[PDB]
Amino acid sequence: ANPYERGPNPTDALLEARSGPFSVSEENVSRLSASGFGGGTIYYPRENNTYGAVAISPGYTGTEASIAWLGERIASHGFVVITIDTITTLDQPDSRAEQLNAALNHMINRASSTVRSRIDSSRLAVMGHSMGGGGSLRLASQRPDLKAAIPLTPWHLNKNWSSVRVPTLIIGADLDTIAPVLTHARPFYNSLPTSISKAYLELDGATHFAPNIPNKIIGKYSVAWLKRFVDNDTRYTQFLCPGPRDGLFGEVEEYRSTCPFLE
Repeated sequence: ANPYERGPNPTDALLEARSGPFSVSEENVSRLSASGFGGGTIYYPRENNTYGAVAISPGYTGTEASIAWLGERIASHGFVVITIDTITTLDQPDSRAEQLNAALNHMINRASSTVRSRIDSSRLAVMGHSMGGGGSLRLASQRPDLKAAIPLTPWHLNKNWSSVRVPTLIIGADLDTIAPVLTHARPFYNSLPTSISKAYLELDGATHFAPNIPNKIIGKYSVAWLKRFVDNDTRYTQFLCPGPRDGLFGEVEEYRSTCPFLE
């Protein structure tokens, strides 16, 4: 038995629903209380248990409102999730990496006892939009103990992520003009090692802002990746391997992976 399995055996409907099977509560993190980031919102399952924890960063000029839906959706599948504001809206990716790390340490050490009692501090993940996604790659390269990273339409001047040893799903947007996939997402994916669990999902008919509103594909595969790697939950491998169908008449523009993933 894997002790980290939470919730029912998954279906496409379970992952495409607007909410997961867990009811969620929220805790505000004031900018005054936040050490090393700008505050945020913690979403957590009401059901008392331990869960993996996830920190999510917005991008340049972005606020926590740009990523709130995804914190709430992921928490509803059995995770403790913090959506942050950064110290300033103009912070660069490597500053965002430090703020992600600070947000993980906040959830583990400084949130309410209601939140801290629901966290398995050994099972952590990071995500982010745009510069936030660049920050996710940077922190993942520094912290091989993270269980997953999910950069969403990532932006970073560093193209070489050969040092990353964390299971990483990069989601790109085909029509992205801010972080074009030819110069950001695809080079990032191609530089990740062939020896890690990794995937690249390029959305069809998507701008750079696709992650900022509820999106069935982003929510399905984000949750499947977190389940597979944060919870070691091999019930979710079915969604990732061989993964969504791509090209002409597909669900996505492109999907690449290193399937099969080691257990």
